[PDB]
Amino acid sequence: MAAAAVSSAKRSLRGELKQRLRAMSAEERLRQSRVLSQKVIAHSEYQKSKRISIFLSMQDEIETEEIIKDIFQRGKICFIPRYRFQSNHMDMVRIESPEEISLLPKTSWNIPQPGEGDVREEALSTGGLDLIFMPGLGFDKHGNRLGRGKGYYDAYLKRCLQHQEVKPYTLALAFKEQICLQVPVNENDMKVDEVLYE
Ligand SMILES: [Mg+2]
Ligand SMILES: [Mg+2]
Ligand SMILES: [Mg+2]
Ligand SMILES: [Mg+2]
Ligand SMILES: [Mg+2]
Ligand SMILES: [Mg+2]
Ligand SMILES: [Mg+2]
Ligand SMILES: [Mg+2]
Ligand SMILES: [Mg+2]
Ligand SMILES: [Mg+2]
Ligand SMILES: [Mg+2]
Ligand SMILES: [Mg+2]
Ligand code: NI
Ligand code: NI
Ligand code: NI
Repeated sequence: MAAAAVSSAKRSLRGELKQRLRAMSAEERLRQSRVLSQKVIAHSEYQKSKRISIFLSMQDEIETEEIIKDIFQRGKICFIPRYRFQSNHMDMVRIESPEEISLLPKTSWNIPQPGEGDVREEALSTGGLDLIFMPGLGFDKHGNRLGRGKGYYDAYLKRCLQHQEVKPYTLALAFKEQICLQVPVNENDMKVDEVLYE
């Protein structure tokens, strides 16, 4: 019953967060995205990181395009999510340029990811990750994260705590609108090291 009461709060907050996000102008999204991009490029953990995981942005997410360009300009090794829609399973798969993203097939969420027969280098098979940019519907200032309900990123973060002597740095990119007072969590949810916004 306590488990269910947590899920209910998470579900209620998602709907509340999604309404706010849907109500944002396209040009305001692009604006905070530009503010976060510049903040990320200045960020010391980003500048030091050599192997990176970043997400490809949905319409209700901070746009990562300018970050991805910077990543490749600085010769960083770039990995992106490849979701296995059957379960809460994802890997991080290597892409070799920003332009490759444009030719990839898309999922039912209209997000690019290498297809089923496209054999990719997975981050955890070649040394893990220094830095993971974390998407999500909401974050609080304690680093608690509210995902979309599937727990892909919670599960993946636990996997990185195998393989890696030193865990990845986890950097969430959030609209000011996604910043919450209290994000409902259970013992299974994974905090992020830092939430960027403004
Ligand atoms: Mg690092
Ligand atoms: Mg956007
Ligand atoms: Mg699938
Ligand atoms: Mg992997
Ligand atoms: Mg390739
Ligand atoms: Mg496509
Ligand atoms: Mg996984
Ligand atoms: Mg709140
Ligand atoms: Mg979570
Ligand atoms: Mg937590
Ligand atoms: Mg923090
Ligand atoms: Mg701030
Ligand atoms: Ni897999
Ligand atoms: Ni190659
Ligand atoms: Ni608090």
